[PDB]
Amino acid sequence: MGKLTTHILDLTCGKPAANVKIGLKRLGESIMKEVYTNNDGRVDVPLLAGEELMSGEYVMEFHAGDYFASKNAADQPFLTIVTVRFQLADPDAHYHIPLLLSPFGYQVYRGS
Amino acid sequence: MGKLTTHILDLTCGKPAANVKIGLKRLGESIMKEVYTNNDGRVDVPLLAGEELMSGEYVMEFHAGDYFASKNAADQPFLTIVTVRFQLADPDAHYHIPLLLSPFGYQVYRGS
Amino acid sequence: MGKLTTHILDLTCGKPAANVKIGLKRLGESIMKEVYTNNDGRVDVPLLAGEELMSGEYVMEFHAGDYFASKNAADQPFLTIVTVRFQLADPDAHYHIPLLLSPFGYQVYRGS
Amino acid sequence: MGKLTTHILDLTCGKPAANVKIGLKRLGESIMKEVYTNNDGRVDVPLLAGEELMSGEYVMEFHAGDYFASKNAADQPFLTIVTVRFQLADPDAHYHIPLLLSPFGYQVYRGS
Ligand SMILES: O=c1[nH]c(=O)c2nn[nH]c2[nH]1
Ligand SMILES: O=c1[nH]c(=O)c2nn[nH]c2[nH]1
Repeated sequence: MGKLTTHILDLTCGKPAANVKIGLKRLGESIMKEVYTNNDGRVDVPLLAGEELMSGEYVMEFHAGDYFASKNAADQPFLTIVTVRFQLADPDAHYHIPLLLSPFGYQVYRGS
Repeated sequence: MGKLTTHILDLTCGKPAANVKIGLKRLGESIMKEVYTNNDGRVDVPLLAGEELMSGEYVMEFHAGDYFASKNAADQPFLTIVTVRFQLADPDAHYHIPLLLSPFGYQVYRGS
Repeated sequence: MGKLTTHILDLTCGKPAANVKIGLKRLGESIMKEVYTNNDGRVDVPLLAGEELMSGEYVMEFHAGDYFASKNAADQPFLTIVTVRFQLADPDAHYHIPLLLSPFGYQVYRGS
Repeated sequence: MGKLTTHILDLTCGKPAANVKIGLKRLGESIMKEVYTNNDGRVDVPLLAGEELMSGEYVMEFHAGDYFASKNAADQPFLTIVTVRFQLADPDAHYHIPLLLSPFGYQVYRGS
C-alpha cells in the first residue's frame, strides 16, 4: 500500500502551478498515465498506489513549457518538458516528490 | 559558435562532484557523448560547441547514484540517473546548466 | 485570520528535519518565539496567526548547525543558523515557507 | 590569503542579476561593505580576502526586492532583502556562495 504523490509550485509568483500536465512512465516504457494538476498544484488521486506501485525506476514528465506559455516562455522555451527520473525502493512507502519550478531552473526533492 | 557547459556541486559536502559520468543525447536518440567530470566538477571540453550545437532538445544523464555510492546511497538509491531535458534555442549562444546535487533532491538551472 | 507555517526537509536523507529549533522575530527586534519541529519537520501550532500576524518583515532562525551536528557538521560548521527574512503583505493570507536543507546549501520558498 | 566571492542568477530569465546591491557584515555588527554586482552578477573584487577574511560568521544582504522592482515585485514584496548567514572556518580557503534567485524562492549554496 505504497503511495507516490507530487506537487508543483511556480516560484515566479509563489502560487501552485495549476492545470499542468504530468506524464508518468516506468523506466524504458511509454506513458502509462497523464494527469493535470488541480488548483493546489496537486492531483486528486495519487499518481501511484497499492498494486500499481512496484519497486523500480519511474519518470515524470512535467510539462513546464506549456504552463509558462499560458501564463505569458517563448517560441523555443528553455524548459519544455521537465523530466524527472527516480527509483522507488520500498513498495509500501510514501513518496512525495514536489517540483519547485521557474522558467530557467527548478528543484526536485523528496519532501514530506 | 555556441557552447554548452555544465557543473556539478555536491551539496552534502560543499565540494565539486568529481568523476561523475555524464551522458549527452539529442531528444529521442541514443547517447552521443559520455564524459566524466574532473576535480572541479566540470569537463575540460564543452559538452557541445560550434557545428555540434544545433538548435533543439537535448538530455543529460548525470549518474548521481554511482557517485554517491562511491562516497558511501544504498542498494536501490532514490536517485540513480538524474535526467535533465532542455531546449537550446539559439545555436550561437552560451548555455551553462549546472547541477546542485543531493541524495534526495537537486537544483537544475541556467547559470552564468 | 492570516497564517504563517513552515516545514523543514533534510535533503541529505529525504526525511523531515526533526526537533530543529526555529527562532521567530519581527524585523529589527529580538526573538519573540522559539519552537522545535516535530517528527514531520513542522510545528503543531502556526508560527503566526490572527492578531499576531501583522503586515511587515519577519525573520526565522533555523538552527541547521545543531541539527546536522546531532546527526553526525564539524566544529565550525558552514551553516550555523540559516536566517530567512521575508515580508508578509496581507495579514489575512496563508504563508507557507518551507526550507529544503543541506550541509552546504538550501532552498527557501513560498510553497502551498 | 582566503577568499569570499558570490554570484547572483535570476531564475526568472536565466540571466545574471545585474546591479543588485549586496550588503556584507560580520555577525552582530553593522554593514562593513556595500557592493553592486556587475553584468555577470558578480563583483570585480572579492567580497573578502587576505587579512580581511577572519574566521567567523558573516551575513550578506542581497537586495532582491529592489532588483525585481526595477525589472517590473509589488508595493510590499515577499522578498525584500534576502539575508544569508554562514560561517567561514578556514581563513585561507576559497568560499564561493552563489544565489539562485526568484520572486518567491531562492537557493543558497557553496559552489565552486
Ligand atoms: O504536500 C506537501 N506539503 C508540505 O508541507 C511540503 N513541504 N515540502 N513539500 C511539501 N509537499
Ligand atoms: O561555472 C560557473 N560559475 C559560476 O560562477 C556559477 N554560478 N552559478 N553557476 C556557475 N557556474
